[PDB]
Amino acid sequence: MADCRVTCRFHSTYRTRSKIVRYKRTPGNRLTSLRVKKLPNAPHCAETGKQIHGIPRVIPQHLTRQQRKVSRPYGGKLCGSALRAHILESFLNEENQ
Amino acid sequence: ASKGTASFGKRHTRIHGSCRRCGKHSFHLQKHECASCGY
Amino acid sequence: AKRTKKVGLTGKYGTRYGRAARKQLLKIETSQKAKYTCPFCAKDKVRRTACGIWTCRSCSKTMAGGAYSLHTEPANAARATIRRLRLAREDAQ
Amino acid sequence: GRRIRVQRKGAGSVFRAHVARRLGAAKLRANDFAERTGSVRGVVKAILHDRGRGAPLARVQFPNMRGEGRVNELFIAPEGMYTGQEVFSGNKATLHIGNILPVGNIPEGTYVCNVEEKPMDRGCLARASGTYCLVVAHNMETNKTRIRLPSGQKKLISSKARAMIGLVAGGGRTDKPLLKAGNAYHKYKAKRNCWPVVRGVAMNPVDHPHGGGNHQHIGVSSCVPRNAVPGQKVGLIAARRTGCSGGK
Amino acid sequence: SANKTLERKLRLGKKIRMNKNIPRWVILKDKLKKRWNYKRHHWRRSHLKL
Amino acid sequence: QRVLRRLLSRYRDDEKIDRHLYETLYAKAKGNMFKNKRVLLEHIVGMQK
Amino acid sequence: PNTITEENLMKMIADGRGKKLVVKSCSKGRLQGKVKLKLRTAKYLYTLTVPNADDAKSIVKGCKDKVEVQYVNDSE
Amino acid sequence: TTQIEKNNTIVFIVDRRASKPEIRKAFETVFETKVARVNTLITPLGLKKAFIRLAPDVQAMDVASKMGLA
RNA sequence: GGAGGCCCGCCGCGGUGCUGACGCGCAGAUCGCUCGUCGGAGCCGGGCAUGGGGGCGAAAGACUCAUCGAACCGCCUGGUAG
RNA sequence: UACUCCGCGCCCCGGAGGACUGAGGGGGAGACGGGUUCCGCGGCGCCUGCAUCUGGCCGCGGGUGACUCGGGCCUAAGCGGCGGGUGAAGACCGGGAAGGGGCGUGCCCGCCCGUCGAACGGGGAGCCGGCGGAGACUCCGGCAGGCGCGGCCCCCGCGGAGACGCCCGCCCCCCGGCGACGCGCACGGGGACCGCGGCGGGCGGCGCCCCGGCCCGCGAACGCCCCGCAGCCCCCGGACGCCUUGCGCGGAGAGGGGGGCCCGGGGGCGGACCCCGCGCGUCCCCGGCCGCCCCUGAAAAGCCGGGGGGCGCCGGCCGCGCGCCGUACCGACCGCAGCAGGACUCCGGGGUCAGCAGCCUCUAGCGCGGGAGCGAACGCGGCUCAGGGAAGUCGGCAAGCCGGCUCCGUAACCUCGGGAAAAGGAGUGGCUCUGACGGCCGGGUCAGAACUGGAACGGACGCGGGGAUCCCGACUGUUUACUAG
Ligand SMILES: [K+]
Ligand SMILES: [K+]
Ligand SMILES: [K+]
Ligand SMILES: [K+]
Ligand SMILES: [Mg+2]
Ligand SMILES: [Mg+2]
Ligand SMILES: [Mg+2]
Ligand SMILES: [Mg+2]
Ligand SMILES: [Mg+2]
Ligand SMILES: [Mg+2]
Ligand SMILES: [Mg+2]
Ligand SMILES: [Mg+2]
Ligand SMILES: [Mg+2]
Ligand SMILES: [Mg+2]
Ligand SMILES: [Mg+2]
Ligand SMILES: [Mg+2]
Ligand SMILES: [Mg+2]
Ligand SMILES: [Mg+2]
Ligand SMILES: [Mg+2]
Ligand SMILES: [Mg+2]
Ligand SMILES: [Mg+2]
Ligand SMILES: [Mg+2]
Ligand SMILES: [Mg+2]
Ligand SMILES: [Mg+2]
Ligand SMILES: [Mg+2]
Ligand SMILES: [Mg+2]
Ligand SMILES: [Mg+2]
Ligand SMILES: [Mg+2]
Ligand SMILES: [Mg+2]
Ligand SMILES: [Mg+2]
Ligand SMILES: [Mg+2]
Ligand SMILES: [Mg+2]
Ligand SMILES: [Mg+2]
Ligand SMILES: [Mg+2]
Ligand SMILES: [Mg+2]
Ligand code: NA
Ligand code: NA
Ligand code: NA
Ligand code: NA
Ligand code: NA
Ligand SMILES: [Zn+2]
Repeated sequence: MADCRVTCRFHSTYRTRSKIVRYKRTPGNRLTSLRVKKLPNAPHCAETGKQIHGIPRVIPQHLTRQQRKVSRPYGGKLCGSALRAHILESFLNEENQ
Repeated sequence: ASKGTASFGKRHTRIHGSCRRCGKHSFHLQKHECASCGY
Repeated sequence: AKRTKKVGLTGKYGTRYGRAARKQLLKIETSQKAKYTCPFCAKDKVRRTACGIWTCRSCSKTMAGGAYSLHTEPANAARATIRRLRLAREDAQ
Repeated sequence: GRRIRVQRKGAGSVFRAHVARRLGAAKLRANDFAERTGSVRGVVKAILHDRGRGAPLARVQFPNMRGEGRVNELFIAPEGMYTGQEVFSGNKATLHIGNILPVGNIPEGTYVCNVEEKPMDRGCLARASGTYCLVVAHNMETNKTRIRLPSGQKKLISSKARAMIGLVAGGGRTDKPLLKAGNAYHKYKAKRNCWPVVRGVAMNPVDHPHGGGNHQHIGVSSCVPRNAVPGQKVGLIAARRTGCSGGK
Repeated sequence: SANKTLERKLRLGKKIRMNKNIPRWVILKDKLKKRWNYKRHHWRRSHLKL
Repeated sequence: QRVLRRLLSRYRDDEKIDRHLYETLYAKAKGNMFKNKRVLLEHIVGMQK
Repeated sequence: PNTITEENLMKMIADGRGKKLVVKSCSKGRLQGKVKLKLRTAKYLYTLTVPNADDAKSIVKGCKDKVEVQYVNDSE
Repeated sequence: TTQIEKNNTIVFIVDRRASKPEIRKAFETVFETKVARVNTLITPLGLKKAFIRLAPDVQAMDVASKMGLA
């Protein structure tokens, strides 16, 4: 068609960060609008601010219990590097102390 | 390519509404008081 | 100095504020844009984050320092005085 | 006439401090039994920027001594303090930069900051960026100690008042020109509504005692007495002298 | 507007139901001289304030 | 720049020049010494011989 | 909608979990004279494409009277 | 009437204070039949309108005729 | 390489000159050309706060719903008048 | 900017012709405000500043459907309440006050407000096709999601060298995370749009040419499997190397080889019996960097993890359920009016071009306080003018000159940054050619030559006149809405 202009899909037309769309062609040769949802951040380390490996960027409510866990004693709260320091620090301190 | 007629064109707010005690269009929607009956 | 004779980084101001202000800004801005040696790892990776906040791009250690420069002379004098007064007390308990 | 600018400021309204997005009130740790006998250990967690303030603030975590868990404080950072450092407070704290201890145990000639005028008030004396106090002398008979304030005046305080070793971080801030009117605008937009400033001689008589006339000028002397009533106290209040003397 | 409370909607509903003429059998049953209802309104001329 | 760098990388990864020569030519390319691919190619033969 | 394998087709039909079975004969393009088996389940619609028409008769005859069956065989 | 013939649905006027569950119960008790779903609506003149769709094994047309609507 | 209360310039935001048109007007302040600015002490929408001898003012006695060198409404009040 | 012929009447409807708005729309939709103006049938008494068979006018009947869209919940700036305090009262002010729950009947825990305030902020979950005269993310058909409740079966952890993987426990105390956040020139990726070539289907015109013109060729949410650059991490081992447009990194462990994690995305198969290739640009979103600040760029509900303690099927299949309110239409809103004013936001094709500028146009919409004749003065808005060139006038006011791009050449003075497009010169069309720059065919740009047109080429459009001085204010900025910028 010679015109590809669309109309707003939301209750109002103000374009905030939760009102973003993309365009796709439908089976009836029509151009439609689809929401672009915000992607949440995955959990971040407590000691450092880096991201924790093994967990996807989805809200935890939509994940199974196994998919939001890491198999380590402090898994999901701190990284492997930060856990070594705590183990070394506690042992070396309690040996001298 | 004023303070009169052109400024009347910027009016699209409701200052008063209907009172629940007297029902008289004198309830201030931002003070939450009636200018007529005092509710 | 292929492009300017004397203005240096104060060339962003054109001709707009006078000579005294531009000279003082030259000194201060040169100081505040510089890279400083990290006191914890001896590398020149410390940069300013806010008025008195300095961060290392290697070890990621944050320090409280001066504005425009990591160290100030009054602070060095004070640290030396504290260190001296600390030893005299610990000899006699 | 009508009410002057000074009279309108005191009633609040558009003259209140903008406090949105501020970390909180900076204070020394509260005084308790544990540090009235020994020392309490803490760890510096972060160094942050406070809106409106020129000096940085440090977040320090201490153990909880009346239960379980931890307690988060908010200090004014001395120069040289770094993230991950551990500090002590109490009668037995050691003489290091970040530590808090009573002034009676601090040797004469030391630099201190965030001093408290009266015991257990949590700091009030040297809190602006670059400032510091000096311990001058002790008097064991009366249990009072003399300090020197950043303004140069000398004061006596009780020997049980606490302070922090070092000087406040961020020194040198006022050595750089603001240069532009837009910079002063941002600086004062972080604090309160007080800028820009209109001169009194440029007003009409109805809204300032200095206004009016066929030339811009102050009619009378600008020195007003100490007992002038609120709408009169403009100019130089109870001035001992005027002008650029040049000597000490 | 298209986003109203039920309370405003109910007061505007009564205004519409009342904008009617005098029925023909009423005019002659009561022997009426004035045959128009002067409490009617027109949307282009009125301010209901409701 | 992208053309020159991909050529140099392909030559290093074939062991057609030593890593030291590779670094020197990398710097000379970043210095605006070569105007096109042809001029770089004949320079490499000279340096190699 | 999801694809299903042959072995767990008549198994599902064994546990009485299918609600209907449709047979459609595809004879154009990459679907060259093959047939698609579509089984309606409580949660999903499952479809299998047997590689040849003959395989369809055996399986469907292997579940005859166990689940109701439709035929399409569009020839247009 | 097209609704009755096509979608197995009847359109009724109810009291504004009624909610969907009680309209469903009242329809089931007053006309002995089964109800599948109810949609409601408040009209510009202030009345409440209900769209009542009967259960698949119920012919809406015969109930409509019996009540006299047909 | 890409800084700047930098420059030319569109929409916007303003309002220089013609002392142009109009001046029983399209209009109780508008129209046309020409013009100023256009990454910033920028511009716009909604919510909220400040009330009359009071407010608010980068200051013109400006603005505070066509009203401001002291708003509007009712009453004292059929105020007094050589 | 604008109508005409015929049916039929300058204004309604139809066909044919001729035009316009010109993607910041006289287009298609929302917020606020309006409140039935919406739809069908009939009509011309009023209004539709001319007419009317027309109508937002008059009469009679109709019309707004939600587990998934918004409100109802959260908290912002704020507002209210609070044993009490004060004031002749009305009222106003307010942390120092024996201020609640759980499990289940006895015990245990616990200093102290708000189901107030955002139809743009936060928030658990929806797509396609079709149907009416007026409604649709709401109806019907299909295919899915989320959150609960009830039955039946129904389990208290293994793999890896490691990063981590794979098949799903709850309650309390504490420690955390997500929600959750600035601006910017560039660079890279994805989507949609756009264009070019090929193949299949349809059409138009044709004095001459024409495989050279026009139109069409569609694939969603969701499920499973593969791939996914940059970033971050693991193993071996032990270094002048790796690498960006720019940078940046390395003994606190680089390069190399082999692996893991995330990635708003893509491919395959389903949904659904998929015409084939290629490319520059535009818009939106995302990514890793770098730069900036005496400016550092919200909160809470809700949800989840870890440690310690105490407890115990917790998942699969099959069934049911999801209350209340908004929902038509409009710049039909405010300015006494159907007033050249004012009035927030979303989607944004082709050509010329640096350009979203100016000019013409496809799609869509549409001819608006009425017409005819004549071609005086005079006015309003425009055009040209011999010779002279500010002699006009308080005053170069008004108008005129200049102007795009490329090359050449640019003074005094200066806070050394400027002045500067200083001043001032020359070229520019069409056609036919030549060279240069990539990749294992694409693309435009830049440079040079011959020929040839009334001594012509930024041929419309768009687009600085310049210089020498004095006074005032340093500069960007603000001001008397309606006579002073
Ligand atoms: K001043
Ligand atoms: K007054
Ligand atoms: K809301
Ligand atoms: K609707
Ligand atoms: Mg995982
Ligand atoms: Mg006024
Ligand atoms: Mg407004
Ligand atoms: Mg004045
Ligand atoms: Mg006075
Ligand atoms: Mg004067
Ligand atoms: Mg910039
Ligand atoms: Mg500028
Ligand atoms: Mg005039
Ligand atoms: Mg006139
Ligand atoms: Mg007051
Ligand atoms: Mg046109
Ligand atoms: Mg609409
Ligand atoms: Mg109509
Ligand atoms: Mg009517
Ligand atoms: Mg929702
Ligand atoms: Mg809802
Ligand atoms: Mg609320
Ligand atoms: Mg929202
Ligand atoms: Mg549904
Ligand atoms: Mg509609
Ligand atoms: Mg609608
Ligand atoms: Mg009015
Ligand atoms: Mg209008
Ligand atoms: Mg003369
Ligand atoms: Mg003369
Ligand atoms: Mg002029
Ligand atoms: Mg000036
Ligand atoms: Mg200016
Ligand atoms: Mg004026
Ligand atoms: Mg003026
Ligand atoms: Na400019
Ligand atoms: Na005056
Ligand atoms: Na009177
Ligand atoms: Na036509
Ligand atoms: Na244009
Ligand atoms: Zn009332």
